[PDB]
Amino acid sequence: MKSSAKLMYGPTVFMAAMAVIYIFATMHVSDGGSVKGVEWVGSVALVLSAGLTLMLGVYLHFTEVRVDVLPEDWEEAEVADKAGTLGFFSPSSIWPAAMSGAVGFLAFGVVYFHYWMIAVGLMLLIFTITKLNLQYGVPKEKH
Amino acid sequence: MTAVAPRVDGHVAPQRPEPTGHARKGSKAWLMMTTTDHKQLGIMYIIMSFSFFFLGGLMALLIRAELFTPGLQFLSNEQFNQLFTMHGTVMLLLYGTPIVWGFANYVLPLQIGAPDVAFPRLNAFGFWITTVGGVAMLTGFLTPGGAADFGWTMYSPLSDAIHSPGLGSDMWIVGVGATGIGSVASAINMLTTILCLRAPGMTMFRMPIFTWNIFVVSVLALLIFPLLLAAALGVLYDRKLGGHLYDPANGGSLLWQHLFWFFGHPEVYVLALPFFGIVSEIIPVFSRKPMFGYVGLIFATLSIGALSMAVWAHHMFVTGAVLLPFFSFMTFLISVPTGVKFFNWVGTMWKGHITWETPMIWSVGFMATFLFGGLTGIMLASPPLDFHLADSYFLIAHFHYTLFGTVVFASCAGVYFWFPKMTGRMMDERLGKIHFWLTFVGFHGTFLIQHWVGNMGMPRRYADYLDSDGFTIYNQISTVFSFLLGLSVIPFIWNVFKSWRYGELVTVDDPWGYGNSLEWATSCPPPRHNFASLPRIRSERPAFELHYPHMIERMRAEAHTGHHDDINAPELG
Amino acid sequence: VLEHGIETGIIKQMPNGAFIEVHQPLGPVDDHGHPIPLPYAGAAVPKQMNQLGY
Amino acid sequence: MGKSFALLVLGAIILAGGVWYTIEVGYSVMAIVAALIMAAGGGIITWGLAVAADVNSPTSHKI
Amino acid sequence: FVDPAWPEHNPADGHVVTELISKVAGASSPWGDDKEFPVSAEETGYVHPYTRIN
Amino acid sequence: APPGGVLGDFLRMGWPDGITPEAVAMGNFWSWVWVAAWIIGIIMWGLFLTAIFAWGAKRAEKRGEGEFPKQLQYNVPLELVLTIVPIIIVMVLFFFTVQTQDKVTALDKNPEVTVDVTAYQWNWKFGYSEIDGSLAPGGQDYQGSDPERQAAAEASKKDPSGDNPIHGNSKSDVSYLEFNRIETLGTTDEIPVMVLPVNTPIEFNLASADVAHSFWVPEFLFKRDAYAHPEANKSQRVFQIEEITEEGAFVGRCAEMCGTYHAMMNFELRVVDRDSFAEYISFRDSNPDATNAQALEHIGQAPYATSTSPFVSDRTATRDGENTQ
Amino acid sequence: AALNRPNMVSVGTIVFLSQELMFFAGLFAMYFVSRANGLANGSWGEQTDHLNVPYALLITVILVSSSVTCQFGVFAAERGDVYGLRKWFLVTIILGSIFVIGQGYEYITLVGHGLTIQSSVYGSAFFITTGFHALHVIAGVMAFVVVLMRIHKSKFTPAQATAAMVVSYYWHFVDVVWIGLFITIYFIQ
Ligand code: HAS
Ligand code: HAS
Ligand SMILES: CCCCCCCCCCCCCC(=O)O[C@H](COC(=O)CCCCCCCCCCC)COP(=O)(O)O
Ligand SMILES: CCCCCCCCCCCCCC(=O)O[C@H](COC(=O)CCCCCCCCCCC)COP(=O)(O)O
Ligand SMILES: CCCCCCCCCCCCC
Ligand SMILES: CCCCCCCCCCCCC
Ligand SMILES: [Ca+2]
Ligand SMILES: [Cu+2]
Ligand SMILES: [Cu+2]
Ligand SMILES: [Cu+2]
Ligand SMILES: [Mg+2]
Repeated sequence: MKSSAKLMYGPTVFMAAMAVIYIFATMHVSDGGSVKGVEWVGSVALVLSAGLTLMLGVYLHFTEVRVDVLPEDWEEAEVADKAGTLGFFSPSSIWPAAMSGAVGFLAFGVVYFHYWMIAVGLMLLIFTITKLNLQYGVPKEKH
Repeated sequence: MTAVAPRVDGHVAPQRPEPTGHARKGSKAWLMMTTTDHKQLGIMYIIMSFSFFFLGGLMALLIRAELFTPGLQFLSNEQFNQLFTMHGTVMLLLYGTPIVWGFANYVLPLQIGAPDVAFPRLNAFGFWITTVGGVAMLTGFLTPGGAADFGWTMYSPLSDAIHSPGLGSDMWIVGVGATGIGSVASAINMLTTILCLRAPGMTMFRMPIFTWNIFVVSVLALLIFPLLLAAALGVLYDRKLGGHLYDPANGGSLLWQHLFWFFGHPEVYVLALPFFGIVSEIIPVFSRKPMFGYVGLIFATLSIGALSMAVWAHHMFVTGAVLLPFFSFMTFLISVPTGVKFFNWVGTMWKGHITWETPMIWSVGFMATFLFGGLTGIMLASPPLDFHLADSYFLIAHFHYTLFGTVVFASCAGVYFWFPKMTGRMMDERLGKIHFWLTFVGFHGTFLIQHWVGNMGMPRRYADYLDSDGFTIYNQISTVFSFLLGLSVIPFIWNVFKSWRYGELVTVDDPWGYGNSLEWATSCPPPRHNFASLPRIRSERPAFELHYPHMIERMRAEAHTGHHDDINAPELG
Repeated sequence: VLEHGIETGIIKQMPNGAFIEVHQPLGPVDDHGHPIPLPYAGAAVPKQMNQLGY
Repeated sequence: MGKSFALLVLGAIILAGGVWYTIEVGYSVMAIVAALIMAAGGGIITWGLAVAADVNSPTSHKI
Repeated sequence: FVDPAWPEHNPADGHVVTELISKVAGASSPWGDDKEFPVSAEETGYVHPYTRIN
Repeated sequence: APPGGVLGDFLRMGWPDGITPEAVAMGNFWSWVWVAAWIIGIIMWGLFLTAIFAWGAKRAEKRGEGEFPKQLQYNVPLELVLTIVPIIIVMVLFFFTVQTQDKVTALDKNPEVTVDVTAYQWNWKFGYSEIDGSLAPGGQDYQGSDPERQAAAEASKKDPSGDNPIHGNSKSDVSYLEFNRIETLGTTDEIPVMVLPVNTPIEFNLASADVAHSFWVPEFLFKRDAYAHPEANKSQRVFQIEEITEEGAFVGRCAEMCGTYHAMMNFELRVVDRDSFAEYISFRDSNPDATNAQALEHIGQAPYATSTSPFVSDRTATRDGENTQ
Repeated sequence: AALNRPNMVSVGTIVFLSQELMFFAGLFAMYFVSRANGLANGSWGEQTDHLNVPYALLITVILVSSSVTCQFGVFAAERGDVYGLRKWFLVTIILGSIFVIGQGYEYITLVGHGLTIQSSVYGSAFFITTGFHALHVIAGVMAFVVVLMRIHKSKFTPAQATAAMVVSYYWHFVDVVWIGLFITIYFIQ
């Protein structure tokens, strides 16, 4: 991610430059095919659109400073250099499906605008998110 | 240096896992409910996408049948209006966006040399939320009133508590919101696997064009989908409660239009870059030539990343509320990187050895289509030309050369290409060619003359027209060829079903012969962890050098235009 | 689970580059992992490593 | 080549039938049925052409 | 105070986990990253239940 | 300046000949743009075809080739020449774009007649707001606004009972609308006809009662969205034309999704002689109880729309293609 | 050495927080558009007389305080201190649950003297922006509680430490959004 943190500056500076052009060009140019005055949707959502790229770019930049030369980031690396452990990946879980079902229940709750359905769907969602996180933590059954 | 390992006696082979023909009872039922394997998830993610394709395309036929002749033969105004709303929605958000992540879930971990995705339980949630959103959105048809009937853009104040009442319009909003969570849940872990989980020696610039495209799309989908969710939840807040945010008396119409099109065109380009990548995978393998201008492609894709954000109000030239010069010019720019990456394809095929299998046929039948689609795109990008063409029927023809271009031709190309990888079996060539020719003639027939009618004064969302308009012969031709386009899926479905359980067995880890991507260095299908062994990655084509060692010196010596004089340079320390 | 063992979430990379998942046998192994398959017993088999109090 | 020409002729006759059938049923519901007829005809013609263009440059051999 | 389960590491020129860096490429194992698997079937404390029906 | 005859006809792709100088300019621009687009397309397609007929697998077998021929990947010299060319093309195209778009979007054409277009669900309503003293009833510049009928709308701004949510104004503030004396109202079974003079600068003032509609005249080669409260939306509700050159009846359609009967709100433009139009205005001004059809008959015109017919409202009719009235 | 490398979960959470910021881009857009044409006819001034600026500062400092305590909790997780994490997370939960009650009380005292959703454009825009933030704060509090009950069952390895660090990321984002939202509503007017 040495180069990943860098390539975000491209879009960041581009969108920052376009946002400032947009604000100044929309509030001071009368075209005849529109009216004069700053547009408050293309300005806020394009200033803050550059914000996303800047955030991710800066975070990855700070992160990449304090990382050693990884084999994946090394041009002439042997396959045997990463020989070790790649951390912990969940093999299986039923909870993603359940919590999709829970968001579906809340969705229809909001559609029909039934208070009980919204309330149940909200707490049916908290439960499933909780169970997703506590999946590998459920203690050995104490008698 | 290279550190040649000692020849160990006894090493025979990996297990070479069995193809998909032989499955026992219960082997898949509960596995799919709880799976966190990106392979099976991707398979079911593509299948579901195509199911929605067939379902959403049936609506297009009903629309197209009604337009055969003047007068309302079987369909009403209300039913016709809610039939293009749901057709344009199911095809863009229930087939388009998912099919993007299906090719992402399957081959992106396989292309960078990863064992799995970063968040296996999260993309498993991304599949289940999208399907739920889809089912929720379509529940509108099961209400007496019907589904949403405002288009796929839900303009204001046509889409408020006053106008368009009924629960279908809420279902549409909520379903769109839910399917948009699946896109961001998938973009999170298509972006962090690229960063973190990569094979030894696979630098960022060793990754294929496909993964670069999904990289750019991921960062591009993170800033558009939340915005749509915010806008749609603003409308729901207006409808369900008594909010006044979207009243015409304070923007409202224009507010929504800006808010929508700001994600309207970024979602459009989330449907194009991955399929440009798919095509960028297929062309080099069938031409026995490397991807011409690899870094050129990188820069082109990166340009479309940033430029696509500054062009959103070119969708609203006739509103008389936007700065015409700003959006007109910005749109003219976004054609330049596309032109670049489009010349790169020609460069790749240039003086190559082309074998015409189904993937290459599809890919070439793509460029010819999307080219004309994009050509009539710069037409609409000029306001003097867009005044006549906006909200009209020439527009309809335009975004069917680009949508049916990318998301259909390149998607099908990807299916034929990766089928041996995904299943260990190969698709029938004759049936594939039949499918291509049907879906090609049947498409150009139904959409070419569509241009002509739009210019002579037929607007888009019209249930009916008069005989004294001249739009009779054209509608007739379009309907005939559309019914032909609808039949093209018959060979496709038969091919996929038959070849899944009876297709020819793949006995080599690279059936297409000259594959140059990390997926072609593994068994078909891969063994549950993507790799029973990992090669040395020294370029963007690690599988090619793996299979063809005798030419490793040839592909370096003549890769550049000339003045290449490093083969005679002294060694470093 | 009885044939191969509990699927632990430890995706190790072998020196050759093969990604392998660590399996925890519930029974005796023969020579080099590959646990002797335990016959079904009509009871609930553990599926996670937290069910063994790890 | 064998299958091809048969498919072309069958498609052609069906398409001609459809084109003729449209003219009677003016602007009724049956115009849709006639559209389906011509679509099937055209489909068969293109199927014949596709099989013709496959036995010319085949990519799969019979074992 | 330092948790018993915390990996035995030198608190000098080395930190096991901070805000943004770690020692693995992926999620840390919830059963201790320093735990060597697999283990003998005895340590699991799983009792294969012999059952006979009829 | 269209290129030639039949070729020029082909390049239009059914684009109407255009009855306005604005339309003529747009038509010319369109023709030339298509000339260039066709060329570029031909080149791109030509390369795609040569990829089939020239660069093949066992095409390159007669010459004892083999595989992996000339495995080039980076033509840097021909890489910075194919980026620049599209840039130049788009810049030269944008110049003409901005040049052409200035004609239509100009608001300094000194109109001699203003029409208040009012789009509602689902029809149109025209009213003659201002008319120049030349082609006026008496000679004094016609001033078409209703004293008490407009002031009643201006008074709808505040709800007498507490209801001013939208920036201290009534939710249903219908005051942006303009009510006139001479008004043509379109019924579900009578197509509204707007009568205009020839060789005269007309201005159009667009607003909507409820929802967004679109004033599209295919012969104008132009459309514009009419928005409820156009000022708040910051949309220019006014557009002008230099003149209309042709005489006759021209269709107009709503080119913006607006509820169910969207396909069924069509209007007509009847462009008539200058003097004739003046006479029309005189007749309808001195006869406020008369109807538009009677006024049209007064000047020897067809009383009803000739380029359009009303739709039959019966749902379960029209099955046999008889949808006209 | 062990060849240290980026925290995968932290990078995943930062990429999630970026998208959540664009969620509020929509809300801010809606607020600013309604503000623009509210100032036009001099109606905005009348509506912002319903704001309790002093009261909105006390809750601000409460939320900032919660953030600082949260960071203290995370400082305790790097070192494997279970109890340091446990204590500061509880104080953050308490501090963050009185913000919601405080914010909720403001709503109750605001609808009492005129300002509702169905009363003005200002009212609708005020409640959309502040309402969604309140939902996010509730979600953050629930995240804290689930982390607290996660380290009650598991053995507190670096896995639990990582979970705590990412939840802190979410909390920091939420309070930063509040900081940006308070200036917009109560200061800029
Ligand atoms: C995935 C499918 C799609 C892609 C990709 C796409 C990108 C473009 N689109 Fe689009 N689009 C429009 C035009 C363009 C242009 C200029 C590009 C660009 O991406 C085009 C890229 C350029 C090329 C692909 C050309 C490459 C070919 C060569 C050879 C390279 C060199 C060419 C040069 C230098 C040009 C010189 C050529 C000459 C003839 C001088 C316009 C109007 O300007 C509207 C709104 C209309 C309205 O007013 O409502 C619109 C909106 C849509 C909608 C919905 C519209 C709605 O109202 O709901 C869809 C479904 C869609 C499809 C797609 N669109 N588009
Ligand atoms: C990738 C995205 C898209 C594809 C693919 C697509 C395919 C077609 N479209 Fe389209 N489209 C139109 C014509 C066609 C035709 C003839 C096809 C063809 O590709 C047709 C494909 C048909 C099929 C592929 C059907 C095969 C199915 C068969 C033969 C039987 C299925 C049987 C069963 C039992 C179903 C299986 C069920 C299960 C549950 C498994 C027309 C006009 O006739 C309009 C404008 C309407 C208007 O007036 O504005 C239009 C409008 C749109 C819009 C704008 C929506 C709006 O204005 O609100 C979008 C975004 C869009 C995208 C797409 N469109 N199209
Ligand atoms: C097991 C089979 C049951 C047989 C039911 C037959 C199916 C018909 C069902 C009709 C449902 C009507 C729903 C409805 O109209 O909603 C409401 C009317 O009925 C109800 O309130 C449903 C109450 C159901 C219990 C939910 C309690 C939630 C608290 C959970 C705490 C643990 C109307 O909406 P509202 O109350 O205003 O929010
Ligand atoms: C649709 C989701 C939008 C969520 C925005 C959150 C808005 C917060 C409401 C604050 C109350 C404002 C005061 C008020 O006017 O109160 C009342 C009106 O507002 C309400 O009833 C509050 C609605 C409750 C929000 C529902 C939560 C949605 C769950 C999310 C699942 C997606 C006053 O009623 P009254 O005019 O006196 O009759
Ligand atoms: C690239 C085309 C942008 C549209 C015109 C830009 C106008 C420049 C605004 C300068 C205003 C000075 C305050
Ligand atoms: C009078 C002109 C002021 C223009 C200010 C533009 C600000 C837009 C970005 C706001 C970002 C808020 C998060
Ligand atoms: Ca009809
Ligand atoms: Cu666009
Ligand atoms: Cu209309
Ligand atoms: Cu309309
Ligand atoms: Mg429009």
